[PDB]
Amino acid sequence: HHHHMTHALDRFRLDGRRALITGSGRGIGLTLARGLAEAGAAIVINDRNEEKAATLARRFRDEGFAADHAVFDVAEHAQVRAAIDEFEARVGAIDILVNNAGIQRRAPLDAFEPDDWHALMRVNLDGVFNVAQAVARHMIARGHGKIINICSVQSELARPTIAPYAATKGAVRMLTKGMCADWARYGIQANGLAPGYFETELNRALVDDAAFSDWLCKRTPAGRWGQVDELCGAAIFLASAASDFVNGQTLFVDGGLTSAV
Amino acid sequence: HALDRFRLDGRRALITGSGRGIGLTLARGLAEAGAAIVINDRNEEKAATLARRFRDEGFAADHAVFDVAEHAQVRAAIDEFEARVGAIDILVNNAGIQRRAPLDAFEPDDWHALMRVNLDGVFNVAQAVARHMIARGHGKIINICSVQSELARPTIAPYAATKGAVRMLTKGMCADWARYGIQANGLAPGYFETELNRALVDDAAFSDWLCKRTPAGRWGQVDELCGAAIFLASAASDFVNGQTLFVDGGLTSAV
Amino acid sequence: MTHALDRFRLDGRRALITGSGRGIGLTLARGLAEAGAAIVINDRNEEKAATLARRFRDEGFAADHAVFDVAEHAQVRAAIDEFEARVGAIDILVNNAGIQRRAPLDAFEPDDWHALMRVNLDGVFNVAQAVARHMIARGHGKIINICSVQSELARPTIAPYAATKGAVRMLTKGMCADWARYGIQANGLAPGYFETELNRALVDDAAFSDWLCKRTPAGRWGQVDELCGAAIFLASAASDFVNGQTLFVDGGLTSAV
Amino acid sequence: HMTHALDRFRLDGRRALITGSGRGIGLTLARGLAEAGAAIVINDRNEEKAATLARRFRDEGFAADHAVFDVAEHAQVRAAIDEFEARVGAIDILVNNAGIQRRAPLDAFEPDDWHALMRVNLDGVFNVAQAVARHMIARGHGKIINICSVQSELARPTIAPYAATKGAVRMLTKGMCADWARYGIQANGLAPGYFETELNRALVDDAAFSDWLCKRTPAGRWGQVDELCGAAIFLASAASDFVNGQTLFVDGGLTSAV
Ligand SMILES: NC(=O)c1ccc[n+]([C@@H]2O[C@H](COP(=O)([O-])OP(=O)(O)OC[C@H]3O[C@@H](n4cnc5c(N)ncnc54)[C@H](OP(=O)(O)O)[C@@H]3O)[C@@H](O)[C@H]2O)c1
Ligand SMILES: NC(=O)c1ccc[n+]([C@@H]2O[C@H](COP(=O)([O-])OP(=O)(O)OC[C@H]3O[C@@H](n4cnc5c(N)ncnc54)[C@H](OP(=O)(O)O)[C@@H]3O)[C@@H](O)[C@H]2O)c1
Ligand SMILES: NC(=O)c1ccc[n+]([C@@H]2O[C@H](COP(=O)([O-])OP(=O)(O)OC[C@H]3O[C@@H](n4cnc5c(N)ncnc54)[C@H](OP(=O)(O)O)[C@@H]3O)[C@@H](O)[C@H]2O)c1
Ligand SMILES: NC(=O)c1ccc[n+]([C@@H]2O[C@H](COP(=O)([O-])OP(=O)(O)OC[C@H]3O[C@@H](n4cnc5c(N)ncnc54)[C@H](OP(=O)(O)O)[C@@H]3O)[C@@H](O)[C@H]2O)c1
Repeated sequence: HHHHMTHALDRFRLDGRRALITGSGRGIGLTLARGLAEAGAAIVINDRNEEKAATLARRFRDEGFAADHAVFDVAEHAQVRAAIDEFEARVGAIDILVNNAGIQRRAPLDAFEPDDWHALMRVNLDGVFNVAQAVARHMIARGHGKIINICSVQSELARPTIAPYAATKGAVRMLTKGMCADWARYGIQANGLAPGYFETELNRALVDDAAFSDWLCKRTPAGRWGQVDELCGAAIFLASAASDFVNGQTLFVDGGLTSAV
Repeated sequence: HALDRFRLDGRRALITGSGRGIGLTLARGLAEAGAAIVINDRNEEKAATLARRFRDEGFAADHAVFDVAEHAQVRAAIDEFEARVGAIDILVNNAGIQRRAPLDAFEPDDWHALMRVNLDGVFNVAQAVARHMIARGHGKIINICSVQSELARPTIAPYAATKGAVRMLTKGMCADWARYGIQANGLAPGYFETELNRALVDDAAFSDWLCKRTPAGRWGQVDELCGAAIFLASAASDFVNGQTLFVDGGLTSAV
Repeated sequence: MTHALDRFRLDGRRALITGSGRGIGLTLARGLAEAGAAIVINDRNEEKAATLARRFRDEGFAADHAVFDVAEHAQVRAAIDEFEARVGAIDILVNNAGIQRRAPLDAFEPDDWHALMRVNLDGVFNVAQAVARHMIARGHGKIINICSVQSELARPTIAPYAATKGAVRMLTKGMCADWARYGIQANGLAPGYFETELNRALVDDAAFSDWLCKRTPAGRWGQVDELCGAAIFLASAASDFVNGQTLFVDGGLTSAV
Repeated sequence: HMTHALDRFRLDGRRALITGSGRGIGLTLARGLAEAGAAIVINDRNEEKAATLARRFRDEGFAADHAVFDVAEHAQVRAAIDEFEARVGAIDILVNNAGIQRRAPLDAFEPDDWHALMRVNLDGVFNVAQAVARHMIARGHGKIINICSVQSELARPTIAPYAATKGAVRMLTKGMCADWARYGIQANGLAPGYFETELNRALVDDAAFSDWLCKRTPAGRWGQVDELCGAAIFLASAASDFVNGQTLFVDGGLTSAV
């Protein structure tokens, strides 16, 4: 007689949406690209290397996903705009942007090399502006879009030797609020996704350091490293209609680290 | 099967103060995601009849009667429910009240009433349920916060104190209970048309101010809170702990 | 040519410090008196408060006392109104009285929950409301609410205390929202870790101290005199455009993982 | 008593460098710090402006010198700081004040304006803090005060890139604390609300903005620049020796309220 229905849960589906993930040739970006595709999105692989991005997109199509690619260095403003505009003209609309590309360089701030400072600013901060601006012109024209900026625990709490990275991630957290202030009126939700400590290549030296890992497990209420699949749920949520009234916020996925001494 | 990340099959959610308002909306949303739900009201006939209407709509639904402000009464009702109906795996601490006046004019009875419902009540129900969640080694606790967990508005300083308290109490639940497989998080709504906010909805000047103050340019609609609640109740948020997620159309991110 | 520095002087101002019979409150009372304030010692014990005020006077300070339990709303209001009329205006309020009770939240006794709420949260409301009525009417006043690291970051076994201190941090913003228009600056002062009787169990535990020193960028416990500068600043004209804020004095603890 | 209490805040025997102190908040803070007893160093990109101001402070009875550099030029800053330390002496207090503002909706924002903001407001803080901190760390004491903004916390339309720079500076401040508190450095932020300087000329001249601001601010008014001196002296003095990694907002209540 009765029929159980699922309206509030169905709003998590991404069917009919296209997501571009910057730096999705490997790492968290590739993990999130697959998670968003599984949730129904067409995806766009981004890498600086054309052959790599095109081949990865083809492997997604072999698995039945809708996938394409867009080649650019996020730090190159004009190059990014040309690639985004060409993709919109030839392929179609980008409805979700995940600003994932990023790098890490560790040293005490008094010894930090200026070239390392500059490289971090170009990728982690200039890059987020370059791709968001280029995509947002098209989202504004359509009156809807999602922008998800990958942040960090260092958007809130500092650690020794990574002061420049923390500067870039505090910048992205505020740039996210600024995207909301300028674009919420056009139906765009711009939010931050801040992972805690995840076992990945960016952090391999930390994972392999027994002293650091012992400290991290005591420091984190959850008592462990995160694993990258644990970010997919948050990314899907922020990309979906289920979060249409979430805007300007940064969601920390860190096992409780930022909530505790 | 990507939606499976967010499904609540086999879990039961209790929503305090779910006879009307946001609590009723969240109960429906969690049930649609697959949870069995528990209606809470201080009036047994109202709670039980609402649960019956959920069951008529194909949802698994029961009820539990208590005033969240009464510590021993809550514990007795939660323990009785756990023994007679079954495990509560998700707790939404939603019951709350509002009383507005400049702080220099605030009546101590109103101060006390806000503290009892919005702050004691979160402790009373969370402690009673968490004893059982700890024994099972898993649970979700979602505490309903507010914009006033972060930004103050004139005439609601005592409410803001309760919602700042609940935001920190949420971090404290994580600190004590993450080791037992419990994730405790806050969900802070912006502005929604419920009876809590009747005076604001009916004030054209306030509504005009709110639409300019909110980047999204409008009031929220209560169903826009279900996604965040389902996320924080599901395995999709198992590595989210001690956080408060604001669902406010951008209000707290902007001047 | 010292204008900007004379903005820290408190001459001509009177400061009430709740719970100033011992601990941080007594330290802050002395610090404010040294900066020129007349001070009011508060304790629940009439003889203790009277003795402390007399000894401050013996050292050349202007001091009086006002006896009340911060948790008792009517008793606080009566004592504040009586003092305002008999002795004179209170221009600075330091809401310092507070308690701590530690236990895992699932075992927390409701009597201990209630005690923490009554002192740490009701108490701040009770004294702030009573004093602010007078300050608002005069058009000037400073309210300084003593917060904690637990206004922002939790620690196991002190979730109820954290609730009270998160409440006080937001109540501070609400005081600003209602009262800044009347010339009141209401701000929070959040100490990090200090060796008072509040924290005796922590001071006495070398493993806790080892954790704290490694957790704190400054690498040490604070010393209670290191709180006086912040209190004088927030009590003085030097902070007339600071409002609704909570200043953490914690050696960097809350800024770091 | 009074000597003991004011002693907390006195800056006698200390030297403060204020970047971009040719005008605006930086010049006001330079005067406030000198009034509290500090020897001061005026910084401007133009030698004749910095030299003239430093002489004017000396004519008024203050100890004052000048150091010319563009905060955005890493190697130039390093050479200028090291030369000042070698020839004149220790810099004990650094106020990273130099900054600019460029306003446009983000989708129309010019890359040249984005880059200008990053170079001054973010690179510049790194460039001068690194150069000075090397000396402070070696001595085992120092104060760094980074000028932030309401936009270190709350966004406003048309200034998203500036907000990015000020969120960056707020976190960089925490990073300075994490790396250098162990060496006796206190690094903190001072975030002004709204003040009538040339930075904000377009806002002062916009009656609708001013109307909005006075309603938005619990204090109900613009700040006056002298209201920032107290916070700067506090963060430069012994009174703040256990304050580290924090950003103090001086904004009349703005960031605390809806
Ligand atoms: N625990 C964590 O790992 C963690 C925690 C918090 C935040 N995050 C953030 O998560 C994001 C992804 O990090 P990850 O851990 O996946 O690091 P990763 O394994 O090192 O991957 C970084 C990705 O960014 C790409 N990339 C770098 N510079 C680029 C540029 N100029 N243009 C285009 N793509 C570029 C890389 O491509 P190439 O192969 O060409 O190098 C790679 O695909 C970053 O923003 C990082 O800050 C990570
Ligand atoms: N825009 C918004 O509405 C908004 C924004 C931010 C936060 N919130 C929060 O959302 C929650 C729900 O509020 P609402 O807007 O839905 O308000 P509402 O329509 O007034 O509903 C409040 C609910 O709580 C119940 N309740 C009150 N005191 C209770 C007690 N002692 N024991 C048990 N139940 C009790 C009420 O039951 P009765 O029918 O018996 O009165 C009612 O079901 C509250 O925590 C509120 O602070 C709301
Ligand atoms: N590291 C720290 O010590 C630390 C850190 C952060 C925040 N704090 C805060 O700093 C404040 C002072 O704490 P403390 O460290 O100085 O603690 P303490 O040594 O235990 O002193 C607490 C003071 O409050 C008084 N008090 C307690 N309940 C009272 C009541 N009902 N009415 C009036 N006075 C009452 C006590 O008087 P009796 O002698 O009658 O008990 C005593 O003078 C508290 O708000 C505390 O939360 C302390
Ligand atoms: N309400 C406010 O005014 C307000 C609010 C919040 C934060 N702030 C911050 O306060 C600081 C001072 O701003 P303000 O209001 O005083 O602005 P202002 O009147 O425009 O002054 C800015 C100062 O920085 C200097 N400067 C700019 N770029 C420089 C560079 N590359 N190298 C060296 N000096 C440089 C300027 O020198 P020139 O004379 O050569 O241009 C000028 O002396 C900035 O960091 C600003 O973001 C201001």
